[PDB]
Amino acid sequence: MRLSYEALEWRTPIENSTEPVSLPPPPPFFGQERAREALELAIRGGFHAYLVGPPSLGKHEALLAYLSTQSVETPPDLLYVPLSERKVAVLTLPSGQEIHLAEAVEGLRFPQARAYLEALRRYAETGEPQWRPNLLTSSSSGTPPPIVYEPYATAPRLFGRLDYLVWSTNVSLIRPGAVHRAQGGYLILDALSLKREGTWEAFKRALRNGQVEPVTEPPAGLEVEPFPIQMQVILVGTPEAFEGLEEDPAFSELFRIRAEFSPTLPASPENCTALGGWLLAQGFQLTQGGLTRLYDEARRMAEQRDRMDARLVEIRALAEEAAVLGGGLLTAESVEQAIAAREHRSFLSEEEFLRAVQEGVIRLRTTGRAVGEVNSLVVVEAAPYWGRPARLTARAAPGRDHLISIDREAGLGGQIFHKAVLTLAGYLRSRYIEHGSLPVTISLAFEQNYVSIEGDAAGLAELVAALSAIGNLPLRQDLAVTGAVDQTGKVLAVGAINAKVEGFFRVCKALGLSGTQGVILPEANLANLTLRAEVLEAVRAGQFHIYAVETAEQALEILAGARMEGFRGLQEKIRAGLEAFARLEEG
Amino acid sequence: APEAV
Repeated sequence: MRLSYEALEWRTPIENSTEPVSLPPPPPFFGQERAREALELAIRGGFHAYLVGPPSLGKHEALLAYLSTQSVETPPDLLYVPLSERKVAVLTLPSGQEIHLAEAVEGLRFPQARAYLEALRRYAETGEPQWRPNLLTSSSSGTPPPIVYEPYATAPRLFGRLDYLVWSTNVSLIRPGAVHRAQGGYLILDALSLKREGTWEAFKRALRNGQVEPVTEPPAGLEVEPFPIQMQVILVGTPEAFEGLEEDPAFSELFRIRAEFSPTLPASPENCTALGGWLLAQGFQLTQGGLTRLYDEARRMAEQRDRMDARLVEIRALAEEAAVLGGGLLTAESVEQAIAAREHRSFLSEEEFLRAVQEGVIRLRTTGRAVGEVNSLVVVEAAPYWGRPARLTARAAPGRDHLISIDREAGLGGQIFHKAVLTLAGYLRSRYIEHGSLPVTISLAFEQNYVSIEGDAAGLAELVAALSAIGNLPLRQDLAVTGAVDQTGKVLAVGAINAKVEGFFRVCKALGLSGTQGVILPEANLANLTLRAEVLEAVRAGQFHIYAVETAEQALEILAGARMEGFRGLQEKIRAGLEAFARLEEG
Repeated sequence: APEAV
């Protein structure tokens, strides 16, 4: 099927582009119901939790805002009291009550502070010439609760520190750490910091056994008693940051509540609207057209017409660059030009590539017809992931049912690439059985490929090239091909479909558009096509064409300009090539 | 850089 411009258009119409947007701020965790409900359960139960999702989602900011609105009983006074001259314990009194027990002490009613005083009893008995309590923290309301985010999870920052007054130390030189500041509230840490700082094991001991030991230096130290920890801990990281941790059975025992962010949201008016109020709350001066373009770029970032990228921080960053190009104002134009300027800043590699193609240094065809050749499409695996055409050839000779991937044999192709070649072999052997095993040897090459290549998305290009070489069928060179194939010859979805289409358009444009150029791709990728304006306009102009197919043979038909049947069709030509190859091989 | 199809 031909995809009309109307079928391809995906962008949101803009009405009144320059009108200022006025919208209220959405709540924390909008569109992230799963994670919000997980966290509510952790708050309700007192459970420790972990927040998981890809980078730049705004997980930390959403979490601090959600915690900001909570309420808890005012946290107790928190202090170190000596039980000895080499021993200390961590103690809570009801809030404020510290300053009174301190002044009573500062002399020379507190049922909780028993052991401190008992043990505070023989300077008189021996003239025996370091003793007053050490307030770590206090506060006036548990609303908001204590919220301590410590991004740098070293032992001293987690657990506090012993200072040394020349060498001596005592109860009053013990400084608190994040764990101490987070009591009666929330401690937030990054999974990655716990790993990198080597503090995961000591952090477990703190939570499993109440062992919280201030950091010392390798003279003579104070013993610090364990203490019942009163805090909720929330770890933050990516799916991958957590896999180190999840191989420790203790991780699951301690961190029961998974709060997982989706990398995308539904592309809905409600989510557009929420995006708008969020941007306004961040301080942007936003116009309707500016909101619309940012929303649609989020859909394009997701490569899904019906979903949008949920990475609020990436959206904000693009908006910040747009705001500069609009002189402080976030407009449709400013966003389109921020996007263009990102591509320009990263375009050197493609400009070198296109120049090499124009010069004939890389040999590519974008017009005419040839047997056993086709433009497939690849993506370069360095950000921002440009797509390019790659010339592929297939050559057929009389022989013993061999399909040879030259790139794979030379060590350039990977396991999935290899798998796609094997799959085609399975299709071809079983599809053409009249001569027993296939009387051809077929060799496939990515002609100017010098790098490792991986994936199954050249399967369609390979199979059509192969059928073309078997049948001596000239194929159009103005249509590039992308698609995976299964053993039955159906065409399957591929990735990076926008970059691929746009990459072939870019080469066609640099070599001069013929008016008949285009791309054959999987029907299964229709919902991923969120093509840039320039390709859409070319397709609207009849200057570029997109075909969607379900089977390999459908692709061959388009490329060879005939049907498989209605014989004089392709199938009889294919069968005739195979008979010719079998006569050369046998007789 | 390596390439994906």
